[PDB]
Amino acid sequence: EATPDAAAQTKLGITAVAPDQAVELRPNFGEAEVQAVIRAAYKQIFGNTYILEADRVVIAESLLRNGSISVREFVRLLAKSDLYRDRFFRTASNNRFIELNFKHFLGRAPYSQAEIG
Amino acid sequence: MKTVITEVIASADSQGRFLNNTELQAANGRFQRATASMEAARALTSNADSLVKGAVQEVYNKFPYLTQPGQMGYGDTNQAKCARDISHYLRFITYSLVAGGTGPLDDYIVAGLREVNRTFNLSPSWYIEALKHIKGKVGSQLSGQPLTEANAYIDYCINALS
Amino acid sequence: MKTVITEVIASADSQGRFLNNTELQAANGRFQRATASMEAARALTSNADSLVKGAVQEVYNKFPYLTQPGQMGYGDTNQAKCARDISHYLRFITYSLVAGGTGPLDDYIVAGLREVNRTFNLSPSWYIEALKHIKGKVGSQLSGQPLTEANAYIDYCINALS
Amino acid sequence: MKTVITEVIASADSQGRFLNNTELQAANGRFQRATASMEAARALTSNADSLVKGAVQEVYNKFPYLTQPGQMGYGDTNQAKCARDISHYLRFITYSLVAGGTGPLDDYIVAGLREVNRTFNLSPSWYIEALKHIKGKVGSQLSGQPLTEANAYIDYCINALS
Amino acid sequence: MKTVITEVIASADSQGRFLNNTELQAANGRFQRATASMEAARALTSNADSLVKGAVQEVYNKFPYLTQPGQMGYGDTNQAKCARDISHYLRFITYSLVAGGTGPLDDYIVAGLREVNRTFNLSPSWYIEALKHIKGKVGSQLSGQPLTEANAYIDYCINALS
Amino acid sequence: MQDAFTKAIVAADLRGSFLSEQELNQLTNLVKESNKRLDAVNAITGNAAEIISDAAHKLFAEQTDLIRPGGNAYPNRRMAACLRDMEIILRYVSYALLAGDASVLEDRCLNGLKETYVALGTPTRSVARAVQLMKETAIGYVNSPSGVTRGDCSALVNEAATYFDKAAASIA
Amino acid sequence: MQDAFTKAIVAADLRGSFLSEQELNQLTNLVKESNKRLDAVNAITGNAAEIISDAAHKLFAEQTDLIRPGGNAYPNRRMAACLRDMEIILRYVSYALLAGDASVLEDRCLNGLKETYVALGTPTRSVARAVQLMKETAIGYVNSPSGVTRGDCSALVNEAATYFDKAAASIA
Amino acid sequence: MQDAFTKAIVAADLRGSFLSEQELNQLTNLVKESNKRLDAVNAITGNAAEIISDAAHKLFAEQTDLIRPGGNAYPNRRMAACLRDMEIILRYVSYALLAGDASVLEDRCLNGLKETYVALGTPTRSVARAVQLMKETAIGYVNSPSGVTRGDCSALVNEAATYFDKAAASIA
Amino acid sequence: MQDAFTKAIVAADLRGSFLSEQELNQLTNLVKESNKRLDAVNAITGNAAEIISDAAHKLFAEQTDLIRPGGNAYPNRRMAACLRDMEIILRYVSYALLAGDASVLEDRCLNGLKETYVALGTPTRSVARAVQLMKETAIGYVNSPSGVTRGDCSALVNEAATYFDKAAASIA
Ligand SMILES: *[C@H](C)[C@H]1/C(=C/c2[nH]c(/C=C3N=C(/C=C4\NC(=O)C(CC)=C4C)C(C)=C\3CCC(=O)O)c(CCC(=O)O)c2C)NC(=O)[C@@H]1C
Ligand SMILES: *[C@H](C)[C@H]1/C(=C/c2[nH]c(/C=C3N=C(/C=C4\NC(=O)C(CC)=C4C)C(C)=C\3CCC(=O)O)c(CCC(=O)O)c2C)NC(=O)[C@@H]1C
Ligand SMILES: *[C@H](C)[C@H]1/C(=C/c2[nH]c(/C=C3N=C(/C=C4\NC(=O)C(CC)=C4C)C(C)=C\3CCC(=O)O)c(CCC(=O)O)c2C)NC(=O)[C@@H]1C
Ligand SMILES: *[C@H](C)[C@H]1/C(=C/c2[nH]c(/C=C3N=C(/C=C4\NC(=O)C(CC)=C4C)C(C)=C\3CCC(=O)O)c(CCC(=O)O)c2C)NC(=O)[C@@H]1C
Ligand SMILES: *[C@H](C)[C@H]1/C(=C/c2[nH]c(/C=C3N=C(/C=C4\NC(=O)C(CC)=C4C)C(C)=C\3CCC(=O)O)c(CCC(=O)O)c2C)NC(=O)[C@@H]1C
Ligand SMILES: *[C@H](C)[C@H]1/C(=C/c2[nH]c(/C=C3N=C(/C=C4\NC(=O)C(CC)=C4C)C(C)=C\3CCC(=O)O)c(CCC(=O)O)c2C)NC(=O)[C@@H]1C
Ligand SMILES: *[C@H](C)[C@H]1/C(=C/c2[nH]c(/C=C3N=C(/C=C4\NC(=O)C(CC)=C4C)C(C)=C\3CCC(=O)O)c(CCC(=O)O)c2C)NC(=O)[C@@H]1C
Ligand SMILES: *[C@H](C)[C@H]1/C(=C/c2[nH]c(/C=C3N=C(/C=C4\NC(=O)C(CC)=C4C)C(C)=C\3CCC(=O)O)c(CCC(=O)O)c2C)NC(=O)[C@@H]1C
Ligand SMILES: *[C@H](C)[C@H]1/C(=C/c2[nH]c(/C=C3N=C(/C=C4\NC(=O)C(CC)=C4C)C(C)=C\3CCC(=O)O)c(CCC(=O)O)c2C)NC(=O)[C@@H]1C
Ligand SMILES: *[C@H](C)[C@H]1/C(=C/c2[nH]c(/C=C3N=C(/C=C4\NC(=O)C(CC)=C4C)C(C)=C\3CCC(=O)O)c(CCC(=O)O)c2C)NC(=O)[C@@H]1C
Ligand SMILES: *[C@H](C)[C@H]1/C(=C/c2[nH]c(/C=C3N=C(/C=C4\NC(=O)C(CC)=C4C)C(C)=C\3CCC(=O)O)c(CCC(=O)O)c2C)NC(=O)[C@@H]1C
Repeated sequence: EATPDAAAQTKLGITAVAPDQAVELRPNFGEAEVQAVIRAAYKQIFGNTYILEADRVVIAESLLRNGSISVREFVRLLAKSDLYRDRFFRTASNNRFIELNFKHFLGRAPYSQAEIG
Repeated sequence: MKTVITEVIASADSQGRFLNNTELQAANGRFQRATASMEAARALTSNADSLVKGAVQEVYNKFPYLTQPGQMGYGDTNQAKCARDISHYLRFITYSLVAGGTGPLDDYIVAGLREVNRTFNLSPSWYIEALKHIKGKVGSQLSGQPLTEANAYIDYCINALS
Repeated sequence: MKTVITEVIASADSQGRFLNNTELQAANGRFQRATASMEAARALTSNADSLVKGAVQEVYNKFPYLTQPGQMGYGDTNQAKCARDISHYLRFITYSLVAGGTGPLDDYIVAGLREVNRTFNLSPSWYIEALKHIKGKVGSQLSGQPLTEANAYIDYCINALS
Repeated sequence: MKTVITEVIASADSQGRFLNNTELQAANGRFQRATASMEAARALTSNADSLVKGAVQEVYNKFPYLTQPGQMGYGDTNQAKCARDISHYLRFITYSLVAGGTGPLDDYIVAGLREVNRTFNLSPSWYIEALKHIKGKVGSQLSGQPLTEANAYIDYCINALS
Repeated sequence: MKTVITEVIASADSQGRFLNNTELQAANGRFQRATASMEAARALTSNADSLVKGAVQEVYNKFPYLTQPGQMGYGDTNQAKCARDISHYLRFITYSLVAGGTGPLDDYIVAGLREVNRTFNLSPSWYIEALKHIKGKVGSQLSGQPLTEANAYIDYCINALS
Repeated sequence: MQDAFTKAIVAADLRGSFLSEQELNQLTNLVKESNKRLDAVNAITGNAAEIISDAAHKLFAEQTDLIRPGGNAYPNRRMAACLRDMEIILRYVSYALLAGDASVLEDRCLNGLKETYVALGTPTRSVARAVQLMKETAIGYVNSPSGVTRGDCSALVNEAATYFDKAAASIA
Repeated sequence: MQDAFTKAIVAADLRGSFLSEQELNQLTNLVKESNKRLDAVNAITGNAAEIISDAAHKLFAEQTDLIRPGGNAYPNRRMAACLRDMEIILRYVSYALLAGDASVLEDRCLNGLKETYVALGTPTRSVARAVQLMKETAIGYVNSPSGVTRGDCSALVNEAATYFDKAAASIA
Repeated sequence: MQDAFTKAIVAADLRGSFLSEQELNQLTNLVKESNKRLDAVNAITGNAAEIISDAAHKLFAEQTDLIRPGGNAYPNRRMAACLRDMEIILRYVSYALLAGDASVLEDRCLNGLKETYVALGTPTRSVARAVQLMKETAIGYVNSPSGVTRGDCSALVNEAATYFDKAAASIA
Repeated sequence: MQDAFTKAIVAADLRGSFLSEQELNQLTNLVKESNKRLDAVNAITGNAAEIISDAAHKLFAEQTDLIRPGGNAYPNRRMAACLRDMEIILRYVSYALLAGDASVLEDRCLNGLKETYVALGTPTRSVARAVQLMKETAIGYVNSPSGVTRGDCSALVNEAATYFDKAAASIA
């Protein structure tokens, strides 16, 4: 009984995310390069939910251009957003919130009940 | 949905603390204002229709060419839609007055406004006139704080549209 | 520092949005309240001293052993401190009334309260009595909303201490 | 700026690996196409002006009311601008043909398009006509692959505008 | 799996945009090249066996001691494996020619190469010779671009092994 | 989130209509009570610490075993949690009371709560008990304050109850 | 990911064999069509905006309720999402068309989609309808271009169809 | 952050004293003006879009080079930023106006703005100009409303000015 | 990033003009060389491992102390870094070579490198040396291939050199 390599991935539809491409902001970044990190960050950090024009956070991503803040600081600004609160936390229970924060902030899920506590 | 009351709860909740005097003060504000707000809503709700007709109409005066054949303003379907739409704007405004926050407006009207409008080639301009015309009429039926409130919300949309 | 006014600004600032009707309603709430708040502060500020004496005193009645030699209540330095401390609590409370938020209290008194108290072996209990005794006196000089306000803040501390 | 060559470099660079056969194949593609692309650019560059006149004009035929007083199309300043703008579109297109990528278009024209247009109340529609009219003219001076290329880029904008 | 076609899709997909001219140019490159690539594969596929024999053999000439008893090259099982392995390398190479990318090589052969080799004490060196010997033979049956392609891929492995 | 007003809106929206005059009169009335409503909340928050403290004492006097080795409130670590939880529930309840709507309470707090407790091995029964103990104490304050203008708060008192009870039920 | 070439490889691999001469000739032929294939894609991408715009209009003329209060396309926010979705589906389809393989479409785009739609309450049937509406319009362009050398694209046209249909089916 | 009230407190704190009666009387009167103060803010926010739109037009009519190739407001991308910035500054100014204190504007926005602009090659002067253009338009509204109770707003108007000017200065 | 084409564009843009006919002819010519250009790159990438290996051996034969205790290439950990670095520089150089522009090399790779090396106590001189050693070996391949159509690559060869040299200089 034979399986193509990457059969395990294609079942479970983890094919896209299994090995996952990293996006890095680089020095003297171009205008298109930054746009791509933003695009990525909003997809991971936010949930794969839809960010409409109104939703976007102008001030945080302006600082990301001109290197005032790093991407780690960009992520922190995104995470403390009416928008992040409105989705995620305000409707969720603390168990569902903490489990969501693991994932968006770090790809893993929570390893144990202690971590939740 | 963003109203005064929901917000203070939210803020309290974030910090993880009981509602203290700070927040109640705020709440109190919302409640005392309500009397005026509520009044305004009763007034708009009643004259709705008349406001709508007047607006739609206006738009056409402002942009005659819309009514010509092969344009968007042309043929009843479109006119019907145009009416419907403005009704909505109004409806929501009333809601917001009563809810005591922009909440209702934000979630129904504003969020996604741009893209919708882009994809169907609705010109913000039009809506705006509608609103303005309205604002002008409302500026007769109301007065004092009731009026003030009505304006605020009406404008809020103008700004969102533009 | 957390007051009504500062918060709404903050919230508006985070979202990146103009202050709309929502927030102003809240602000209106504060400032409306202020009249009562201000009154309360004038009352506490004036009777300060007398309130303090009375409180310190009380504490000793409540916990006689403190005044015995080898204890904390004993020897003037300590008494002086005891006075000073309560003065502070009071001072801040007035501040908070005027500022229209717990802000002043939180940052001066509350933050770090526990650890300070632990390291110097100040028993929360004491402070509490002080406050309670105060509350009781204030419950004569004031009335109606002014009173209500005074209480709120006084309590806020009780809860933080306990 | 996004061209074929820059992209493969970027991708290679991200993974941290040397350019292998995969990428070169791609590059080769860009270079083979260039001959046609370059030809197209020579053709647009030469007829620029004439294309522009024709377009601007068209727009007015399509939207007569623009030329009426108190409108946007009215008074030379505006016409001048209108011309300028279209020139730009064209200019960039040529650039993109030569660069062998949308890059030039994206960064000059497209990024920020919406907001600019909103704030100054430029209707995308207009531009579009301009382009279409152009496309039609270009559809004579060019042929075969050169043509095909020209179209691609022209369209790319239409889609971005709409 | 990394081929030209998959990559451009991927890149397009990440940015969230349609395949525009940029990417198609690249694709075109892959397809034009294919004719040469395909030719090369037909040539290797046919002579497979003979190439394999020759290689295995070579390795032993290069490293006589392997064939001595108590070594790795010694006793048929091992020889069989040795053959098998090289076959694989070849097989994949053909694949990669046809797929028009290193992908097939990367995912089958390269990923995990080191650790496998470490744990079973396969010396990269060996493989390398195999390949080199091959490269030399291929350098007769092929010519011009077909050849060039063949090399590229063969090398790609040499570098990965070393 | 949601509250009394917003809720009514939403309903109205799906009908597609302006708010019914009848419906306004619910809200109009609701406003009038505000002052009462507020004081109620104020009373809870002011007494918070105590409310809990009290309820706890009573809880542990009843179910001695919780605090015995092998029980769920032992050792300290656990005890701490148990206190913390009580408080939270209270906090939310208060929130609801202000909003004039259960929602906030349901969504943040009650949703999933039972199951959590279950997975941990926390005895849901006892939790519920605690909630009630709290309820009674809390009402105590709401209903007997000092320096407040005398009048009837019953309406509010009952709504308070309900919130507590929703909690009790869903946990249990 | 996967595409026509890669796929054939993988098959060959499980047999454990070098590629059949017959099988090469599939790929050889596939190459020859490239040019056609490309133009097809180019046609979609060029007309994208419009394809959608169009389909939408028709979708909403048919299923009036979607745009009525209580429907799934109301209010604005929802409408916007629906438009975005249509675009995404299209985008993928195109990708597939280039690859010469459904896979990409199935995995990234269709995978999970039904369940999502269910959770949201979005009516899968209507979605499917939209997809078809798109299909027809799209083919329209693929099949009727200007300034392209005249010849037969049918083969491609049909494959295009199939992709659209896989979409329709898996959503539905 | 800070505002009029908080500020006075802080001062008092360092002296270590209760608030002076004199000082209260500042705040007492400040309260009285509230209503005016509020309306002022409301006026800006209500007209925001316009204020900017207007200012921009005038800015570009004057400094035509900004919008020519090689200028700082070209191309679109840049233009967009320039608009965005203007707006922000406005937003903060309003905030201050409500607070009754410059602080918020200076700390959040002005501190370091100049240097940024410099590093980018944005001409600080022009920025400042824009800010003034805005100022005038804004005052225009603050000072000429309809359906507000007629009275004297000067006091507020001037304070508004100052805020705008602090901005202009620190940028410039 | 940037490259030869994009660069010329950008220049043209600031003038505000279509591309000069003269300027086109640079690019036109550049295209003609492509095939040569490509092979050059291909040669480096194909031999990468070796290029380095080689250079290293020679580097260490010359500067024995680097590999002695107290030197900068000792112990293993450091040695590893040193190898890695060499490679990187190479990688970039190649990139540049394809682009037809130094930029990529300067901006990602060379910028700041000197100072780093300094802070660590890495002897910049030696680094530079390594880079040259690499250069010569690399050219070796570029310039002496087999199965390539014979012709003149000098033009490319020199440009290659320059890249290596920019590296050497900025490090040194
Ligand atoms: C439009 C033809 C129909 C429609 C669609 C619809 N979708 C949503 C909401 C979502 N749709 C998706 C789907 C996707 N995410 C992806 O990445 C992909 C492609 C890989 C898809 C297709 C998602 C995730 C959402 C949630 C968005 C979010 O997170 O905010 C809605 C809106 C529902 C809502 O209330 O948000 C709609 C309307 N529904 C119709 O009625 C049309 C027939
Ligand atoms: C009136 C000033 C002009 C006009 C309007 C008009 N609108 C549409 C179509 C739509 N308008 C809206 C508006 C809303 N729908 C919502 O759900 C909300 C939020 C509650 C709003 C504000 C929407 C979304 C649509 C698209 C879907 C639909 O079919 O309604 C049209 C038709 C456009 C078309 O392409 O068919 C028109 C014409 N008509 C006039 O006479 C004025 C010019
Ligand atoms: C009064 C009930 C009892 C008492 C008090 C007492 N306090 C101290 C020492 C300190 N008291 C405080 C408290 C504060 N300092 C602050 O900055 C604030 C916030 C504005 C408060 C509330 C602090 C910090 C100290 C530590 C040292 C200091 O004096 O600043 C003492 C001295 C105890 C010691 O040995 O350090 C005493 C005794 N005095 C009495 O008699 C009562 C029992
Ligand atoms: C022509 C179709 C219509 C028209 C045009 C018109 N445009 C403007 C103003 C601007 N147009 C642009 C466009 C660009 N500037 C750029 O930098 C780029 C990208 C490089 C583009 C495409 C911009 C940015 C402006 C604003 C700046 C400026 O106006 O100088 C106007 C002026 C409108 C106003 O000032 O409010 C006009 C009128 N007018 C016509 O005749 C047609 C209807
Ligand atoms: C040939 C040059 C030498 C030789 C080789 C040899 N190989 C093994 C065992 C393995 N070789 C590989 C290599 C691959 N297997 C794969 O799946 C792939 C990817 C497609 C490769 C490249 C593997 C994985 C093994 C280990 C698993 C296995 O049991 O085969 C051996 C046997 C090693 C042992 O210790 O049993 C040998 C000897 N034999 C010779 O004569 C040359 C010296
Ligand atoms: C006290 C009346 C009872 C009690 C409580 C108890 N709880 C835990 C642990 C947790 N309880 C919760 C509570 C919540 N999660 C939420 O999201 C909310 C609403 C926002 C609440 C109220 C959670 C998250 C935990 C798990 C994390 C943790 O372990 O701290 C314990 C500890 C369980 C353990 O075995 O450690 C306890 C003891 N148990 C009793 O004995 C009382 C009847
Ligand atoms: C009900 C549980 C108990 C009670 C309450 C009660 N309160 C009032 C009237 C007022 N109470 C307040 C309190 C506030 N208003 C606010 O804005 C705030 C937060 C900033 C508070 C804390 C106020 C201002 C009023 C109005 C003025 C006044 O004191 O009369 C009443 C009277 C009824 C009414 O206001 O309609 C009552 C009944 N008193 C009881 O009898 C219950 C035990
Ligand atoms: C099919 C839907 C319609 C059609 C297509 C068609 N195309 C060609 C030929 C070519 N089309 C291209 C297009 C490209 N090649 C590329 O490299 C790129 C990306 C940069 C594109 C867009 C090319 C280069 C050719 C070759 C020259 C030519 O234009 O003919 C044909 C001819 C047949 C062939 O095998 O090439 C056809 C039929 N024509 C139709 O009638 C269909 C509706
Ligand atoms: C418009 C009146 C003038 C102008 C503006 C302009 N600014 C930038 C770039 C930036 N502006 C800022 C500033 C802010 N971002 C913030 O978060 C805040 C509040 C703290 C401000 C005020 C920043 C962060 C940037 C850099 C990154 C970005 O683009 O967001 C530009 C663009 C410059 C560029 O190189 O892209 C411009 C055009 N310049 C003019 O021409 C006008 C006179
Ligand atoms: C000043 C810039 C111009 C002006 C203002 C003005 N306003 C009033 C009185 C009031 N204005 C308000 C407005 C609000 N109060 C709030 O709570 C809110 C937010 C929800 C607002 C926006 C109110 C309620 C009053 C009180 C009386 C009233 O019905 O307006 C005055 C009169 C003086 C006063 O302080 O009462 C004035 C002068 N009108 C002008 O003449 C200036 C051009
Ligand atoms: C230069 C350092 C050496 C040299 C180069 C040289 N190459 C050619 C011609 C070609 N080389 C290639 C190479 C590629 N084209 C591709 O698409 C790819 C990537 C997949 C490669 C690797 C090709 C296709 C050609 C054209 C056809 C051919 O048979 O070569 C030449 C000939 C001149 C020309 O530009 O056509 C030359 C001179 N020759 C040397 O002697 C140098 C040492």
